[PDB]
Amino acid sequence: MYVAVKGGEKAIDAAHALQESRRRGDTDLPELSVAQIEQQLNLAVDRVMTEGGIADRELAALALKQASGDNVEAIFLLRAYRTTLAKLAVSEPLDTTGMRLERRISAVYKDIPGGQLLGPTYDYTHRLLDFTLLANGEAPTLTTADSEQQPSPHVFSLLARQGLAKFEEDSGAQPDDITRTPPVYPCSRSSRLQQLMRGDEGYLLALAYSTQRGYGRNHPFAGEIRSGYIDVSIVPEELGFAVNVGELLMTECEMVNGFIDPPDEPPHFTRGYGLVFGMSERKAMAMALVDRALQAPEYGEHATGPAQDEEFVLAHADNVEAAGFVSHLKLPHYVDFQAELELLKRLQQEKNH
Amino acid sequence: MYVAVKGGEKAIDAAHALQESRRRGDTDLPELSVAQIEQQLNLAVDRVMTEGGIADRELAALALKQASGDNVEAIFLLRAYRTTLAKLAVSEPLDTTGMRLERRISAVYKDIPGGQLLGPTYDYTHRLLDFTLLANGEAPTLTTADSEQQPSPHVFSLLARQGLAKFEEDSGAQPDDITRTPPVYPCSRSSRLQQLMRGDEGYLLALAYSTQRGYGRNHPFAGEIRSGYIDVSIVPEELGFAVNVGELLMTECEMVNGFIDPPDEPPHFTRGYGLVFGMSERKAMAMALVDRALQAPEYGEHATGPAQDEEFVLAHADNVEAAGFVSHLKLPHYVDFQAELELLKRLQQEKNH
Amino acid sequence: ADTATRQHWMSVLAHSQPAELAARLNALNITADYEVIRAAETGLVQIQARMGGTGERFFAGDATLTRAAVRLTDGTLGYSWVLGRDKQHAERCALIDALMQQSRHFQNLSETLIAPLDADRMARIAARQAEVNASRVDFFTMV
Amino acid sequence: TLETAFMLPVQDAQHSFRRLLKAMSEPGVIVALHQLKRGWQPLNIATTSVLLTLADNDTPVWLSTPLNNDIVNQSLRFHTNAPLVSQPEQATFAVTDEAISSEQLNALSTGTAVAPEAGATLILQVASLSGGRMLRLTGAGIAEERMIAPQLPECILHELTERPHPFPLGIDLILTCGERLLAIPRTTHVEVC
Amino acid sequence: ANLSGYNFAYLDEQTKRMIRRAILKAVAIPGYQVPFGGREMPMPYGWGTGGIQLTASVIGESDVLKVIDQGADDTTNAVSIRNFFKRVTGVNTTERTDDATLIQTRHRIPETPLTEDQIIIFQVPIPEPLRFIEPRETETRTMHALEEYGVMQVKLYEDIARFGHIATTYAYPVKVNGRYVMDPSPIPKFDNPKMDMMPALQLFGAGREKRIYAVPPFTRVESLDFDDHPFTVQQWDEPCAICGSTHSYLDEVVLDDAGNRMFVCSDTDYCRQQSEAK
Amino acid sequence: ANLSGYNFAYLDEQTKRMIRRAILKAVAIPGYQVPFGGREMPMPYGWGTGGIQLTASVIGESDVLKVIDQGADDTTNAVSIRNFFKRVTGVNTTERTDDATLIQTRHRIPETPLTEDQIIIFQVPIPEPLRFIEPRETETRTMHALEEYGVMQVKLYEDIARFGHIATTYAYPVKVNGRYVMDPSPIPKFDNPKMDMMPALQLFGAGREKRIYAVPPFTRVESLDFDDHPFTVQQWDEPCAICGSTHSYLDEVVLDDAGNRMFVCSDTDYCRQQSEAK
Amino acid sequence: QPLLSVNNLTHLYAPGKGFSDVSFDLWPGEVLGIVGESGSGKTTLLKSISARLTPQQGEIHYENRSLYAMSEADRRRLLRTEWGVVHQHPLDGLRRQVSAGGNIGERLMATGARHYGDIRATAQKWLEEVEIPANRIDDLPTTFSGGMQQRLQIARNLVTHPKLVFMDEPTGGLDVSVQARLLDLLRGLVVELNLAVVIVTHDLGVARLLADRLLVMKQGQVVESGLTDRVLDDPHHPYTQLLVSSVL
Ligand SMILES: Nc1ncnc2c1ncn2[C@@H]1O[C@H](COP(=O)(O)OP(=O)(O)OP(=O)(O)O)[C@@H](O)[C@H]1O
Ligand SMILES: O=P(O)(O)OC[C@H]1O[C@@H]2OP(=O)(O)O[C@@H]2[C@@H]1O
Ligand SMILES: O=P(O)(O)OC[C@H]1O[C@@H]2OP(=O)(O)O[C@@H]2[C@@H]1O
Ligand SMILES: [Mg+2]
Ligand SMILES: [Zn+2]
Ligand SMILES: [Zn+2]
Ligand SMILES: [Zn+2]
Ligand SMILES: [Zn+2]
Repeated sequence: MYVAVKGGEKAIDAAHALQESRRRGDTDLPELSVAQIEQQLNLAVDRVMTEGGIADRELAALALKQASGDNVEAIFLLRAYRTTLAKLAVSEPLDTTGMRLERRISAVYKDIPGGQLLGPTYDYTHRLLDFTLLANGEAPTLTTADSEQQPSPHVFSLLARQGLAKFEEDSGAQPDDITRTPPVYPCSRSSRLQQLMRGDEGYLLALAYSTQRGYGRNHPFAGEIRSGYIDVSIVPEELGFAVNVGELLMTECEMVNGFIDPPDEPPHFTRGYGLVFGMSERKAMAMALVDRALQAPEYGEHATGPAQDEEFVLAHADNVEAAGFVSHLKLPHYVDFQAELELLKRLQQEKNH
Repeated sequence: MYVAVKGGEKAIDAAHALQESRRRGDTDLPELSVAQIEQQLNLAVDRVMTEGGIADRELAALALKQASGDNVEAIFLLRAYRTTLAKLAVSEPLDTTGMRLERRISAVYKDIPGGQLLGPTYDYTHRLLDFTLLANGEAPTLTTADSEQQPSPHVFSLLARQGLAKFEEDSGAQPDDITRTPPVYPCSRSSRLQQLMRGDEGYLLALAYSTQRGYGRNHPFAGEIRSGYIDVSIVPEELGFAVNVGELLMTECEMVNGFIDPPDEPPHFTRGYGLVFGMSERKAMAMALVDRALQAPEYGEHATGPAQDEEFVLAHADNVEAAGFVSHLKLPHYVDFQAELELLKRLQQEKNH
Repeated sequence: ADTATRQHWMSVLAHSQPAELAARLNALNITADYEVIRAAETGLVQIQARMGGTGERFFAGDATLTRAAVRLTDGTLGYSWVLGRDKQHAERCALIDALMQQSRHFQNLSETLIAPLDADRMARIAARQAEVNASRVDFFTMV
Repeated sequence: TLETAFMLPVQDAQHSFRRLLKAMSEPGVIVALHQLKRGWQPLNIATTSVLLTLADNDTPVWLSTPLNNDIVNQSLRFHTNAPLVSQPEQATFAVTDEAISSEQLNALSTGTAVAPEAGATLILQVASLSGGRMLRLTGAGIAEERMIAPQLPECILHELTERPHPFPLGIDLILTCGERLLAIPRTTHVEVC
Repeated sequence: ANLSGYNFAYLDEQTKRMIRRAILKAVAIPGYQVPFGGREMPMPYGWGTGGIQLTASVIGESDVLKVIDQGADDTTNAVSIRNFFKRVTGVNTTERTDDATLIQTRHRIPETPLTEDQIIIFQVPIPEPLRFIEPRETETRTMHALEEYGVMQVKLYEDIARFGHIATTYAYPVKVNGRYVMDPSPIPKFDNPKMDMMPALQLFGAGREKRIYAVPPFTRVESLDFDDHPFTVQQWDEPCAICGSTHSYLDEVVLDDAGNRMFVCSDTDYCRQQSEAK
Repeated sequence: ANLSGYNFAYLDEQTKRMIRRAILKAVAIPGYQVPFGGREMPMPYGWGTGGIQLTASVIGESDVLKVIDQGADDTTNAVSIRNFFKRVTGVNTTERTDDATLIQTRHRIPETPLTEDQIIIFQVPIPEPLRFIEPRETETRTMHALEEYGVMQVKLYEDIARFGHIATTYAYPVKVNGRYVMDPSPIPKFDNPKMDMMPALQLFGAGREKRIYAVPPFTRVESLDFDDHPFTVQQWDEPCAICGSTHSYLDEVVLDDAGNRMFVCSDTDYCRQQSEAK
Repeated sequence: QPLLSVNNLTHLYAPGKGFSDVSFDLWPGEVLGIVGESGSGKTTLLKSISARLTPQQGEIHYENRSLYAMSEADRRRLLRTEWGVVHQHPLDGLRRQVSAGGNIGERLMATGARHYGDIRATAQKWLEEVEIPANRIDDLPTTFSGGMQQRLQIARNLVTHPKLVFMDEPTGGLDVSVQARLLDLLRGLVVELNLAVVIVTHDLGVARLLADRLLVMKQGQVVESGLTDRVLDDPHHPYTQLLVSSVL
């Protein structure tokens, strides 16, 4: 006859060892360092920080190394680590006007006060595989202009001064924190922005692309994309006054969106907002576009695309949840499958009878 | 007065140099090699191969290095390189039954012929950030079992022999090639599978997750997920007989999906199929789930979710197109913006009058 | 008969690691005069897969493929089609394919080059399968 | 045994395409294709240049019996790899002479209302482009009017004047004489003077 | 003991306290899905995070923890969860349902009847029984609130009309305390009767969906059905090939490509109990 | 000359031939979007791939190439495209519209009138003028096929009713040869009249959307409008601050945060031509 | 020649569901009413004869041209310029997102109208002719009542003065006064503009006042035909007798 044996634990251990060996790869090659990943794979690090929820470059690079480059797994690792960390303080609201700029562009005006700073970007590069990277090379010597940073007013402040757009006013409303309470639909714009920042880059990019193609269009222009170092300050209870704890490299995107004609005020442009850690800006642009799409209830817009369906967009945006639930099908399901089979086998017999 | 000056070219060159320097990062750290990325960041390489369209690990790793870890940029680099390569042959149809397995699991039966081979996987790992990776470590010594590979019949072949599922029959239909002709909606299943394989992992994962949550459900079970080395063969014209040109590491996912009761045949399970390069399997699972969702016209299913909307899913699936069009907002748009402004200023002056 | 043997040795060469094949060929010190008919060209092989593994064909991407053609002094044409982008490896494979069609080289290289390469690959495969099979989940044993 | 194609395939194809584009975008304008010294007899220089510039494996080519020759077929297969079809209805490019019939002409694919580009292009070899019945062309590509008198079969003349196939359906006609080429797309309004 | 460097049961005291309040609210409102601020666990969402959180919030040093997946203690994920709990709590573990004080289960209720002071914690993918009928929470929350379960009855009626039977074979909806329609987690219909008037506390945790719900001991749990289509549990023409039981839920094990198969108890502990008794 | 290692114009001969056939079909069917098997370019989709492909397919060694974006030759993307074409073709380049044989443009038609034998190639994001009304191609293809443009007229009527004006300011739809409603690319309403009965061939390339369409020389291009709401081009109260032209499309340059701004010609070549003439 | 000739027309979803072997003729200036028990196939026949449903058998000629032998573009042009179609559900022949003025003016612009002011004036006039106020021109039909929506769909399909108008229960949801106002309008258009009407209705009074000829359908079969007065006052088929007796 047959006897049951124990195989689960040793199979798990062997699978983990196989995965670890594959992660290490050929031992003749030196092992990758987290510092190298942080410096040279910086855009993957940016995505992992933004979606995992921690703006720590070293931790994101460590997650990428541990995940064998899998962005989804690295993001989940970072989020799981976040769960284990005590919250020591809440930052004072970020002031992007104080950003030390690495890159500042505007698509709405040819030239603006402070100028079109391209900065480090792949924009306008010819995407031809550079095989010289197969061997060690020499970094280029950077050209140096004047060291001063020109006044860079937000382009939306220039639009609002003309009455073409509305200033984003602060009413003192307490932001919703979906990390402490589960989202409740319909969600406030603060909750929506928080979720979108954590959302999958590809999903939101596809939704924004659909909006550009008529599936809930909002006539977007890149009013300004700002990347740079923004100082973080906290008001500790031990002192009672603001202390600057450091600076974070972040990218801010502001989108002008189709004008509206309210009954009691002059017609004006609408807007969307995106904010991400690091330099990767397409996530911020997609965030702004989907934010504007989800603003439909405020503007009484008739939804014409899934990007405007708040529950559908947000419930499936977090790739932690989505990847986990899709991968869970790999778990043993033979009890449930036996139930489905038990029924199907009876339906076959009855149909044949 | 003002005189125009030339600044575009030098700004572009300086921006590219800045990006290249940032990619190199701190020079005290050794420059990353493509071999290291291929070996140790293998899952990112898998995604880049699958979406960029070339099953060349070295090229995908080179694109990742060149893209500073940006998966979207690396994928586009690989696709652009694909454009420059002559097509030398068309492979004979892949035979996954001949796969040399690294991993073979089935969620529908506790144990199957050939067994549950977990292989290298992160499944069942505790996602705790491993800080020992911050320093160099020693790879574990792998346990060794018997060297023979047990007969591994496809689980769907076991289901079809019982009449619970239908064999996938070949009618000799010529596959559609969306790389040679633009997709025409509604697309054939061959075209749909080709597009999904190239589609964004996050977008398709979100769509599949939505289907699991009732947005066009198809009651999925992971009938079998197979990863391993599959031989590629071609029939060159110089010889006229099949020649084996090598092996490719690929992952195949087969999903059992909700049974149907056709009027003239016994009720049976439906199915979905996914196939990817490398080991990353969640892409294959999402591909299978979205394939089943897009099979709605064949089964006369009433769409209940966007995942079943073929045009919406496919037109926005390719992150080359989506990322390009979202990022294009960064391009100067001041001519178009001046047009929108010229009108708004008039509709502001006619409302006030 | 002969076609199967040629297919076998071509598959062995294609599946061989370029380094080991080059080392083995250098050790054999084969003196052969050949003309390159087609320079080693790197391109793409379009991958055809099947729905459900057995059904209708669909295009599952592409893989890099390198091809080379040589002609020996006696008019023997050697060919190679190998995945990847190694032009020198493709040229060596085509040269060996041409040589193996000659009586004075077939049995010699079948025993000193093709068999030792196939055996080494088989050993690598067996070792990897031994490592992988440790991850098999044991459920029941017949008593 | 096979005829020779362009000496400089890239540049010659580009120049021939530019001449054909000039002819098609400006209907009635005669353009000379000088890149090919001799045609594939009985095919003339212009017809051979057009086929070499546009024909490939994706474009089936039908040759009428008067112009169908074993040497021509082998040369086309070798240089373009264009499939050769025996029926005009299967042809993306149709090559005929003055002996074309009303049946072959109407068998040519005219495209569909949703895919008007799925039709055929007719390369008609004419005795001359000057000595025929006077024709007045008006429409896209023509400022006010153009006068051309190609020697045309009656079926081709009837197709141009009456346009039985409503726009966007219809064939685009290419008249070839030696190295000289004239083009009349389906849009051109053709009147008999 | 716990010697892993984490807090006992890996949860911070604030998260434990919030989950405990949610558990009490769920007990006071049987069948109602109580939202809770679930945190990301070392296990991926959809791999038992809700059950892990519930166990961590309830578990103590003196508890004996039993973890089963598909009814088996040796299942991969059950092994992973049990090892995690051993690492971060050090509690005693058992494979015997009788000796367990806490049972965390995925898709099976043990064959051995549960007793007083035992808590069984279910892992739930979809806490909303009406989700597959109405995917949107905005509607199902109100349907629960206004006791509008007409969409489920229509679904059952249409399933009978189309097939002659109710298509749902697992995660079969059950009315709790005569009011709340509840998803019992993806346990088979075979196990649903065990829920009725059970002498053990039943806790249900959906970590990804951020819901917790519970059934107190000795609470009425009635599977939705019709008088002429009464609730019928899965049945097999064969007994277990190892212990010979005809009363246990059976899993089909395929032995070869030739179609030879054997049916064996999914509840491995019950199988051992029967086999030893002979 | 070309010394980059790629084929002349970077396109393989098969792709060039397919695009050439598409161009001829588009010329024979003015206004119709001809699908073509566009390839991925070294530039991202949405950054001018269609125009790059068209230029590569038409360009020759003897052509003089002019590339302008927003009407300016020095614009970033225009510089990138021109440098790519110089690298892979070696053709002569010019900033003077008069001296150009091929003009690849993004969002502007040059102020200088075009002449015979000139080809102007437009870069098109959305080749379908009805897309923003009907996002699905499955419907717009049939709307084109059956000349059902009733949805556009209704859109214009509703725009007038809501605002008193037609909201569309750029990419303004135009009827071509009296039959096909066409998107002229995101050029402003200012440039649309230049399209009517032009003596130069107009080619439109949407690489991402895989469409090519064309307007032959001397073809009727009529912007959709009403008699009582006639097509009116953009107007400014100021002339160009550099050359003083009142007839050129103007771009607004913001000089400071205090709101000081100056309007200057977008067509930089025309601006230079006017300034030199004084 | 008849304006619309139908010969052996048939379209059945299943035996007894639809219509079969239906033939008749319609000349300009006369109205052909159709009556029968609910589900008799009147709507299916109306859709088939209005180029909205390809018949399984039979033929339809319009001005000596087979209706379904022409290209889809020609049929669309006919339905767009010179053919009105009032649907049983008012919203079917309306655009929800488009105002009433836009709904009426779409048909005018399809006929060549390109003056916004004249289109708006005609829309206001017709809104008033069908008893809807002019100030509702800018309002969407979703905010209208069922009768208002039906009277908007009549105005939309009569603004272009089509030659042939197909109607399915046009009077449903209309009060008696506006019903008679809409019957008088149709009579005026028919006598003056020589308009032809094919109307499906259950209110026999409307058919008597409007329909010149009448058809009776039962189980998808045309049982009775001829003049409206003769059919109503001197019925022959038993079902026609029952229907006339049921008159309140
Ligand atoms: N798609 C369909 N499938 C099956 N049967 C259908 C379908 N559409 C209509 N039928 C049936 O065909 C018959 C004709 O219906 P139809 O709508 O033409 O009736 P009618 O006489 O116009 O109705 P009424 O006057 O009550 O509005 C009815 O039995 C209807 O149920
Ligand atoms: O959301 P979580 O993390 O608490 O996972 C709960 C359940 O969801 C998945 O689906 P499943 O029922 O097949 O089993 C898995 C898991 O036990
Ligand atoms: O699809 P492609 O690659 O050919 O890009 C065509 C056009 O699409 C984008 O939108 P744009 O009009 O603002 O300018 C960009 C670009 O020129
Ligand atoms: Mg009806
Ligand atoms: Zn599951
Ligand atoms: Zn744009
Ligand atoms: Zn047992
Ligand atoms: Zn100027």
